[PDB]
Amino acid sequence: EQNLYDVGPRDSEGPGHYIAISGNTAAGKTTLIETLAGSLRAAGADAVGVSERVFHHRYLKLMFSASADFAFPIQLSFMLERHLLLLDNLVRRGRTMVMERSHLDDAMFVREHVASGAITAAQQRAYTEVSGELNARIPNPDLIVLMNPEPELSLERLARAEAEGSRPREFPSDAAKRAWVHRWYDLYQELHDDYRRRAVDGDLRGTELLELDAAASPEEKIATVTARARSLVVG
Amino acid sequence: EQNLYDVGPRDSEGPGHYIAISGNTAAGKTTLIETLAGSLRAAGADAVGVSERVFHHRYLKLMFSASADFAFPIQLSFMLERHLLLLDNLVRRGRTMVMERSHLDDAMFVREHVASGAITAAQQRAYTEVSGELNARIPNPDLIVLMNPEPELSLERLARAEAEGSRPREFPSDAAKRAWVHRWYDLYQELHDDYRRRAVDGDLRGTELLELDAAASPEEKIATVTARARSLVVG
Ligand SMILES: Nc1ccn([C@@H]2S[C@H](CO)[C@@H](O)[C@H]2O)c(=O)n1
Ligand SMILES: Nc1ccn([C@@H]2S[C@H](CO)[C@@H](O)[C@H]2O)c(=O)n1
Repeated sequence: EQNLYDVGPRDSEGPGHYIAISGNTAAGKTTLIETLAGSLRAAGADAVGVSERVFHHRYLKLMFSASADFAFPIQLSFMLERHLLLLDNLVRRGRTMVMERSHLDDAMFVREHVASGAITAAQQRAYTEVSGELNARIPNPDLIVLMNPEPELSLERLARAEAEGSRPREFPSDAAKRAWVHRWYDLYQELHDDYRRRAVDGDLRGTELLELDAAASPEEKIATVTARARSLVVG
Repeated sequence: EQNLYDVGPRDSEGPGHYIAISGNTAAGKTTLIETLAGSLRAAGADAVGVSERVFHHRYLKLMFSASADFAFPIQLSFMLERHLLLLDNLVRRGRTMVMERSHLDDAMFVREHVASGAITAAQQRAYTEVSGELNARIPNPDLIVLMNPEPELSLERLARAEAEGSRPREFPSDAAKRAWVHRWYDLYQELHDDYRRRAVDGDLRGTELLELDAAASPEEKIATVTARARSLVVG
């Protein structure tokens, strides 16, 4: 439907535009992603919204129920599938991608599993060497939107989704779900501090970093993001 | 149908049995794989035959039409998807797997792309470090069957399959198809010499290496492989 896996020739030169949300969106931001992509299509871009549920491996549950065995290959899978989707749609085909998560944020999830002992130091070093080669072939996002919901909100949304059958219970216990969500939130607070430095005198000079007002209603929030993304659409 | 992606608990201890074909099966060996798996099910094993067409990424054609960009991530994908399939079905769930290709043979296909310049030396080093960590978690196959068809036969089978629509044209030209098939055949002749040494005083002590009589009819060939695989089935 979104033609994400078309190996035919480009039907346009250069890469498209790359917009990414960054935060602990453990319950997803699918309405925001899809609405934003739709607003870019209205402006005339070939725009696709890509939630993480496009990248979840069929074995996803095992990264949380059998972490010592599956967290390393499943983390490799997130990185790799995201890489290939961007390399084809954004770079090769010049499309506009609105991502729930950029290629810059996957390493944080490896760091979590390393601190728990599910991924070894040697596995992490191998991941880092492949990640460095892959990320060197993908442009930085053009617009990064920092949105880290608080863990209690993430968990309330997840609990409702699991109860209503709209997503499977992917964790092995209620406590494990809460603990991963809190660990990711804590890491994302540090990651976002890093982003504010990166954007000013690190490798994200050249990227627009957008921070929201957490007290702003949702409606002021999509409107703010939409305005900045529409600056990129070339008719 | 084959329940390859079941994240539920094991329904059996220890890993299952691991049988692999090794050779330039560019047109596939799907009848042999499926027949052999069926013979092991008859003997009472939970056996699955896995052809490479289970692992072909949706972007497969780009590794041959845009090799300089896609050969590295697509090779990572072959390794990773094969790893996860084995880690779940063979190791975690103790099933018996009859593979068209084992995890030991993927590195040869990276070597091909390195010699053509499609994969850089630095990309290959990163691949090798991840491959070493992944392969350390997968048992050696128990029975390896050397079958390297000659390139003219591979190409005759491929040409017929493409003409009849039973598989897409995955190469960008007739000449590129012939050249990859010949490069793989040549590498496999060297790989099979290596196997004969590995099995006797390298890391495949402990594995049964089966070599066929290339002059033997197909029927003597499935019968020979079936006899040796059935030595492994525990009722
Ligand atoms: N590299 C990654 C990216 C995402 N996730 C999980 S997958 C699930 C998305 O629906 C949600 O739990 C994310 O936090 C992950 O574990 N590792
Ligand atoms: N690591 C690998 C494994 C397999 N193949 C190709 S994929 C196709 C199978 O139908 C056939 O062409 C194989 O030779 C590959 O390129 N790299």
